[PDB]
Amino acid sequence: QAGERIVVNMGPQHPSTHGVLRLILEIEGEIITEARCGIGYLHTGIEKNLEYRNWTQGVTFVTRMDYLSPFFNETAYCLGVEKLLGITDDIPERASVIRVMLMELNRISSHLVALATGGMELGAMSAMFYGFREREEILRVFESITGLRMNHAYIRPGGLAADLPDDAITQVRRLVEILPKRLKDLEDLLNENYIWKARTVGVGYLDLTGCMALGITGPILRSTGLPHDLRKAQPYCGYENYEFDVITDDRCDSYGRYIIRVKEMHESVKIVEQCLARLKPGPVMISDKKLAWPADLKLGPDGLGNSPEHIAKIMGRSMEGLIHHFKLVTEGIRVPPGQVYVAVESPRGELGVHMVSDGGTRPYRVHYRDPSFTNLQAVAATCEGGMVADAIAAVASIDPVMGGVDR
Amino acid sequence: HPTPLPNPGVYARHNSVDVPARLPDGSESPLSVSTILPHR
Amino acid sequence: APLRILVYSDNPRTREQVRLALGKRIHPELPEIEYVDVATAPMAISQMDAGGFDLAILDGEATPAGGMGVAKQVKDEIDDCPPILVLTGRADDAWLAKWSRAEAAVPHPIDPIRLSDAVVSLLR
Amino acid sequence: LPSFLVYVVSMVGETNRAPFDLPEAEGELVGGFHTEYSSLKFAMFMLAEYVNMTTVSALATTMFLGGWHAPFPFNLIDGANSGWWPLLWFTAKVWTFMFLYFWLRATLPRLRYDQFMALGWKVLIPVSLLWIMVVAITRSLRQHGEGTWAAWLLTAAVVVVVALIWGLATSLRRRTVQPPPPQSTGAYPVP
Amino acid sequence: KFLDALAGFAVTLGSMFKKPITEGYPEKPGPVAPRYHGRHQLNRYPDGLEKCIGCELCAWACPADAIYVEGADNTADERYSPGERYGRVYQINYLRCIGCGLCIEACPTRALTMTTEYEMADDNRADLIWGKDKLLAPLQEGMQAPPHDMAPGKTDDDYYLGNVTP
Amino acid sequence: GDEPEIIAVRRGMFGNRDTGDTSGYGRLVRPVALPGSTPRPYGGYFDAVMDRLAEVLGEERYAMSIERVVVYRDQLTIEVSRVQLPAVASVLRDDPDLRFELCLGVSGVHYPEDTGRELHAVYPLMSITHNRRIQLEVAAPDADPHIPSLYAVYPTTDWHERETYDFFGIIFDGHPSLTRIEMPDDWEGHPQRKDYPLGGIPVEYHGAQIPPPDQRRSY
Amino acid sequence: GLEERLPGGILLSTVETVAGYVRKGSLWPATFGLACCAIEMMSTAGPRFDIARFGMERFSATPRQADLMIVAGRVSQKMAPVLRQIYDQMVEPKWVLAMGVCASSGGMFNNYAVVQGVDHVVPVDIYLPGCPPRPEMLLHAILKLHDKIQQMPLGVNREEAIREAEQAALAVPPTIELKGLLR
Ligand SMILES: CC(C)=CCC/C(C)=C/CC/C(C)=C/CC/C(C)=C/CC/C(C)=C\CC/C(C)=C/CC/C(C)=C/CC/C(C)=C\CC/C(C)=C/CC1=C(C)C(=O)c2ccccc2C1=O
Ligand code: SF4
Ligand code: SF4
Ligand code: SF4
Repeated sequence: QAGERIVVNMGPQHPSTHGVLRLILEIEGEIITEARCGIGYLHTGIEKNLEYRNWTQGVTFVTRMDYLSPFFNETAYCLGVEKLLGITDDIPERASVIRVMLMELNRISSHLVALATGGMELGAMSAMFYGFREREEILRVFESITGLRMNHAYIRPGGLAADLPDDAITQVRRLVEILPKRLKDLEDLLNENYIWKARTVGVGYLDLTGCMALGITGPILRSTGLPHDLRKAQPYCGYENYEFDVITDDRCDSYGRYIIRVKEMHESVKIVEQCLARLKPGPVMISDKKLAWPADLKLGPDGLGNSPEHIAKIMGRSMEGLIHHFKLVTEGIRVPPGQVYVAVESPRGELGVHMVSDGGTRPYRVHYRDPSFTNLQAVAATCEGGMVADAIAAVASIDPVMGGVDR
Repeated sequence: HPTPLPNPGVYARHNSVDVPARLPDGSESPLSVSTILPHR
Repeated sequence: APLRILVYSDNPRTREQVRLALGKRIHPELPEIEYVDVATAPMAISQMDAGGFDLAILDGEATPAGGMGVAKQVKDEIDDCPPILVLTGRADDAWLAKWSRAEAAVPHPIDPIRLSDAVVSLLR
Repeated sequence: LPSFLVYVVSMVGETNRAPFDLPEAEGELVGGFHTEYSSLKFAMFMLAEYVNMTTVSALATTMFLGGWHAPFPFNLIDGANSGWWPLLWFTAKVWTFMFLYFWLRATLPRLRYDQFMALGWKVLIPVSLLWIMVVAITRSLRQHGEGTWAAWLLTAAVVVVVALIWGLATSLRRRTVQPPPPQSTGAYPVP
Repeated sequence: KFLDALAGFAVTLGSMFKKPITEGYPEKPGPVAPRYHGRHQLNRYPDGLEKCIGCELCAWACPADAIYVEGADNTADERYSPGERYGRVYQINYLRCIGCGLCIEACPTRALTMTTEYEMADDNRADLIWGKDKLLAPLQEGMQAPPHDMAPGKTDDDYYLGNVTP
Repeated sequence: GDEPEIIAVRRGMFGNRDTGDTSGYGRLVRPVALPGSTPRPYGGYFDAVMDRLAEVLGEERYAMSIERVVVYRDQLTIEVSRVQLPAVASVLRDDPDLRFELCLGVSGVHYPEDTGRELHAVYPLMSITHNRRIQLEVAAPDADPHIPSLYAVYPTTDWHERETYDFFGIIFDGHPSLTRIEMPDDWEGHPQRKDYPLGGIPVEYHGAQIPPPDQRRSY
Repeated sequence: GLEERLPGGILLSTVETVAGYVRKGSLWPATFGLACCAIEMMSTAGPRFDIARFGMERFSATPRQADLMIVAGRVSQKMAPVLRQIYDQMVEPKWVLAMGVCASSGGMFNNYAVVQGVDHVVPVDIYLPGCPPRPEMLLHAILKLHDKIQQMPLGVNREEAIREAEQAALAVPPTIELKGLLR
């Protein structure tokens, strides 16, 4: 009875809990008996704060929600906006290809962070540094393309905030060349490592029925063997034209999820190769000037700014151009009223976005069904009955990014 | 079953695990506080 | 004896506003009020450590260290700590004011009569 | 060699160093035992751990690596084992063990302490005990002139051990697989 | 061979003979991307006139309300930019700025740009509210003081078309 | 009724929320209507879904349960009637022809200007076997924000239903414990409601401050 | 501590200099990431940079050992009590680095849910812009904190410095009153 069970907080401030996740564990000595989950220590009001900003501005908010998967959040938001506008069929091919390339490089980055944080949680200290060497390789490309390392606002309703810098394609080709090797270097630390496998094989087991019941998606679901990926079922942003394998496992446990992530990195590298293969020059923004983001950023001796050609156009020549720049920048497009639920295959699962427009220039509602929030329903299933050290491995395997959980 | 049992409540001045959570009507949820704890 | 009130804020105007709401003698049925003004958390803490204060008013919006944090600190660190009143810069900050354990909380902008009544309630 | 391996593993354990840094296990218990300690008291815990590292590595050198005798490349050099040079060789060997420690930290996760204890009692203890028996018999035979009989035994014994340990590793356990059944929650169809 | 499980060792040993990759900041800072969203900068035309016309479009677009702009009239006795308006007050609260870059895309004169300079931190909440005089780009060679008449014969249109010189 | 739901009624041109900055432009009256019920031949599998649903439910039960069917941007919304939600959800999950195993969550959305239908809970459901997806929508009044919880049918909803309550006050009756999940238990109000103020503070500047976005003008 | 009770002569000065040197060179952070900025903090510890270079490799997991708090994220309302508890549970001397716009002033999320600056709950030593601040900016802020630590008084000098800082602070007009060319 009581007297032999302690109640402890894995607490917000704990190396394995990402600082803002609270696992309340009832432990019989050191076996997890019950695992209550406390959330909202990172709640930020984004879903409400959005409502007081225009479209194409809420992007800056949504990329902050699931900060490891910024491009996925932004793509979900902008796809929702386009679906509401009915512009999904008019987006340029190049914007879609860049979107796939960036989402997949982001998948590599997010899985690298997941593996790094898990490995350091399970004592694999060098996992952090090797995963972050690989991640920095990708973050340099992100910095070049967008000018930011995280929380990019690069993907915008109807296209992108700008086109790739001339050197970007070569940077991504270099990524496609080296990521296999650096990822192999990381894998040498963990993949077959006896202590790593012992630490995650059979740990955090969750049945396919459990995944369905809790609504789990992403690597956790696919570790049950089910090849469910929103990129193949319910394609979006042109994944229909990319050849890639839905990664799945049969272990149904932490190690299965880890291997799924490691292989999803390779599948992302393959999709990135395909993206570079089918990346033809063209516009990155819808040609309908009534909605297109009017700014044309270009570098100069005085830093990144509007391209002087655009300044000349809107300040010396084009009155309609000036009005469109002014209104699309300040008020922003106004979306037709209506609702739409659009989902993407975030690295952590089915990242859904419920978007409601009241005909205005500000969103009426933007609710993120972040996969991490639902995955954290699995802490009870994957921790209860196991060892606390095994509960750490399970929680790491879920790869919860608390920004998306609390939004 | 209660997917992951409900967390103990968080209040100003009280966030410990022994704190029971508040149901919409204002009552204290028995499930939020573990079975072994002596209420609060 | 005169009552000493520690008014903490790095905004001089908030300190002047607090000193205006509370005259030299609030509620003439009460003793005279002495004001020691502090604009830094370390000084506020040291003055509290000196003790002998009947009330401390901590601007919840103090820039380098908020009055709510100082309130929680002073209640955790000074035995027989005097009652704390907090000025909150936001209505939603009330919850934190509850967490700061200050006996009362007065939202900005300082309402003179509300602040005087709160103080009289604390100093009575 | 078997005794050396068992001792080194039990050593890395004794000092609480990775992959057996279990009492701390910053990834699980925040700071483990030295949570709630700060300043020179925590510093003393860590200094004690590092001095234990030094002591056990010095013992390893003393009783498996000739202690302070110069390594082979300087074994033939005159006076390499005299004067103060033995101090240099001892420190060199101790620091090779220190390097082994650091290398272990940088390339292994940490076991769960139950897994480590199962290692100790299912691998280390049986192996050390059977090695003690084998070595005793080997020395007795060599002292009784049996000669080859010992070599046939020694080499065979480890050959057997290297098998049965792998038996407890892959060939008989810890390399199996299973399935499971679904519940009433309308689960999907696994392709 | 059981060797694969030990591959990690081969990794770590190997890396301790390849050179470290750390950027040598601050003695040898790393190369930030040319497109990086560094500190906003207020620029000038070659004759020195401030590009900013105080339209507040940059501040309009800022999701964080991190820009405060007050416009004021250019006049012959005191002219800061070509045209009728200029940004008399221009503050950026860098403890609210999220570096998004929407301001830049908003600006219609390219007065606002983003440099690659990024070093910024202060002990005061108020020291990170950077004013116009902290942001204005350095008065390059050939430029004159901001308070002066337009280049002779030139007019605001001549400025926006890029048809100006020292 | 087949008339659409008006969540807001814009007055005047240019999206002015009040009198307006230019005279003579405020006389327009533009109701903000969400899409009305789709006529009948719902695109793609939608008919195949709904027909099947109409088969598994009776004509009377189907008519009493499904208030509206709205296809918009190739997305099917079933505006289900309150009270009947658990039955419809059970039919969807269990029926082999529907078999929507995966409920992806619950999202509250507040329409203060929609009389008697202020709070809408949206349930995205997906059928992996059939590779389909739809969205149930249950409308509840503000004065009676009670909705039947789907916990027995979709355990995944437990946290979502909690967050939605915390953020909107939608009381999912029958939920094991509707405790606030995101906000503190002692928190007052439901932030995602429009009636709840944004609760921001002015941004400071040398000699000035910018009030939060909810105070300043908008269109 | 006795080290601060030394006479205000050369002994106390040299002790202050050495203690400031040591505390700036061994400024162990607490393992207390919150959000985006936590990821950038890990990236700073990552090999492309090396926070360990500055004697800061040991992200202390226990608050007791941690001498520095990189808030590095957005402090929600529900987190302010926990963040304050962690701060109070570090042992002095301790400094706090408000990494990012969220930590320093609330950043873009000017909302009910966010505290609008950890300054509300804990004293802030240094404010760091960025969203997230890139690792080079974090290292810059940490070096500025090193400079602040080295020039740190002790004992009677500490009291004199507190008095001087208090007197100076009482005079600065508030930011809202620094109306410049603002009409
Ligand atoms: C003329 C002439 C030649 C004169 C010589 C006189 C002289 C110099 C004397 C030598 C003999 C001495 C020193 C006598 C003086 C008296 C004496 C011994 C006083 C001791 C006082 C005392 C108890 C403490 C004060 C400091 C001190 C000098 C103590 C002994 C030395 C040491 C190193 C002790 C504690 C420090 C220690 C071992 C650990 C600190 C804690 C940690 C965690 C260390 C650093 C660290 C570790 C270890 C990680 O594991 C790690 C892993 C991953 C990333 C980062 C880290 C990390 O940062
Ligand atoms: S910086 Fe550009 S957008 Fe901002 S006020 Fe000046 S001209 Fe207008
Ligand atoms: S970078 Fe973004 S947040 Fe910062 S001032 Fe420019 S627009 Fe505003
Ligand atoms: S300041 Fe920006 S980058 Fe840092 S945690 Fe907040 S949103 Fe993320």
